[PDB]
Amino acid sequence: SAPDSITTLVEDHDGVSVVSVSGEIDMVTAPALEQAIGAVVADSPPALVIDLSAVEFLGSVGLKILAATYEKLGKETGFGVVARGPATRRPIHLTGLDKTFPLYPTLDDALTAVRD
Repeated sequence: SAPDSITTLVEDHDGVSVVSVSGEIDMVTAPALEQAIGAVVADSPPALVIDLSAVEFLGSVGLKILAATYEKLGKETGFGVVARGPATRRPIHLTGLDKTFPLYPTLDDALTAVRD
């Protein structure tokens, strides 16, 4: 991963939109991530998973983006976040966001839950 660099991949998995992010989420890269997620949310998917498995640094603005995303989804829209390791899981846990929406250790786990 390069400094101030982000990759966002958006892919349909059998009706579930998966937004997969790599690199670092902070004030510099946040507008790119926000625009990507915003366009997915605007398409009203039946479910949305944000996969942060490949994110090496998750800053505060990234948490704000997760919470704002959840707050604007359809009332019946499935949602989950995938996070592995302390760089991503610790900020989510410290701020209580995993009490607001489901946090999963793998994409497979998230996809199973959103389809049940």
